[PDB]
Amino acid sequence: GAMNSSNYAELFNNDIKLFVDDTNVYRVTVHKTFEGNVATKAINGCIFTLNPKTGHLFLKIIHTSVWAGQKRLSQLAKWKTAEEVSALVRSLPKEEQPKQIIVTRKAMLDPLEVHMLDFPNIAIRPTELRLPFSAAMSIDKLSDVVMKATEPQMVLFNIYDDWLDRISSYTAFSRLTLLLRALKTNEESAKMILLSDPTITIKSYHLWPSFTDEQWITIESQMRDLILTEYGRKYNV
Amino acid sequence: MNTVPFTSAPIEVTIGIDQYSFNVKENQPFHGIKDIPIGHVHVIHFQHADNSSMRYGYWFDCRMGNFYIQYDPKDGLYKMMEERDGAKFENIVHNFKERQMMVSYPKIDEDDTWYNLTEFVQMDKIRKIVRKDENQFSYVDSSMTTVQENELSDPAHSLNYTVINFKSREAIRPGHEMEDFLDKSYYLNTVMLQGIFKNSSNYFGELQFAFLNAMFFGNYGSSLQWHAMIELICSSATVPKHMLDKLDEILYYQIKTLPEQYSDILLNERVWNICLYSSFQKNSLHNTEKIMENKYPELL
Ligand SMILES: NC(=O)C1CCNCC1
Ligand SMILES: NC(=O)C1CCNCC1
Repeated sequence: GAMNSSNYAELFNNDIKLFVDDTNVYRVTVHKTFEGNVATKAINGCIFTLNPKTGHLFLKIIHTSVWAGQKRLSQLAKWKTAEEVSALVRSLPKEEQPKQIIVTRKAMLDPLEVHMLDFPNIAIRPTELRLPFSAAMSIDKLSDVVMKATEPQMVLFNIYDDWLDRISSYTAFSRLTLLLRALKTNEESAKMILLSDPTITIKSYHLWPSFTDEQWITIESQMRDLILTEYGRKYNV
Repeated sequence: MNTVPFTSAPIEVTIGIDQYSFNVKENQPFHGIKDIPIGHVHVIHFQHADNSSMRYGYWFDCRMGNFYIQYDPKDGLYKMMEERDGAKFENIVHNFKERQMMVSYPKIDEDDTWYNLTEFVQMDKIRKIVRKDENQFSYVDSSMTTVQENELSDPAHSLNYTVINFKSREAIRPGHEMEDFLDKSYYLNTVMLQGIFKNSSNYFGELQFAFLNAMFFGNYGSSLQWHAMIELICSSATVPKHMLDKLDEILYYQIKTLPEQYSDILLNERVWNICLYSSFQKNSLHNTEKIMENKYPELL
């Protein structure tokens, strides 16, 4: 059934499961035409498919050529997502295929279920959690590879860098969702926090800075402050 | 005009014959139903006065044999039986008629309701849905489950309706996932009509039989089947024009006949609002939409 605060530790058991988020698949800019009407122009997108136990991220880049000649792009985007996730599963060795796929938006359930009819033992699940994966494009290196793509492409990342050498996957996921929640509520401030100290760098093979354990505690504290604040700035409290 | 005699009526019971019904008191001198129109299937059905639970009954066609009813005690239920001695049967019926111990099938001359509800229903197809090959008539009751219900448990007592499942490999062509799920024309026309039913008449016959079992016995799996068969047509962009016109007539007479007080349980709000207002065929069911909007506007 649906994934929620009650069954939260199930994300970190050794059974393979993937989150699928489709919020950045179909992206546009909305603009005025010379005639003064409104036109939208599609830009590159991505499917965000994440194994929360290991941090392995399967970033399928969605080139603008996919929408070339199509109608009802918002609906197509969901089926394109399900098509690509299904193709990913079929490409994995049997022992690497997920036993569950959790979709972050309920509208992905039927498209994914239909595309996965061949895999009746893979459970397709919704979630009640409000996960902040839409902010994946605020991660500079992820945004960069999506915008530079000239064709459809899959790029593999570990969204936890080397954190699992020192912390558990429960704690790593908690850090990740905090970072992304902050980036989503006030991207400029969040990014200021993460880079303010120029002596802490991002390794070429990493997505986030090389904080020590103590610096991560400070960083994490500063992100909580941001989120509560904005929650004040927003609601006035 | 044919006759279904009753040996006796030892228990108080409401007896239905097609869309009609009458009450019989415990040990009332009731000996059956005469003047039954030839050319149609019929259903004779029962609700005991003491246990309104388990409506049950028998689908039959008097062209296929001489049938009678007798309350056998073993099982506790009015049972249909065939009399093979045709002279014994004619003699029984004539005596009961002379003594005027039979109710007359009370058809109004102008009235085509039963025809309109059973237009495509054939006994030979009923007997493949309800498997009991040693009888010419078929037993149905409120509790019997469908083959598909059994997949989600006694196979002999099942309703073998054609399984329809919109999220199944039968319904969805590899490579056409989005197309086939959003437009079910392939599944309707190639899988179901060309492949399984062979023609639209057999499709409509099963649809009409499912509705009647839902209405007369409160059979929940039959109601599921009726709605699934409607939804498969309405969710197809490509349907033969004659099928849509006939469907509108079929559904009109079904909705017209449904008891006003059973609409809450026998009509699925989601299917009907989708079919009449969202689907490809939202504009193709004028008679059905008009009677639904005037008889059950709350459901919509
Ligand atoms: N959930 C997983 O991905 C497990 C982690 C441990 N290695 C096998 C795969
Ligand atoms: N296909 C495109 O890139 C645009 C997006 C939707 N509006 C016009 C066509």
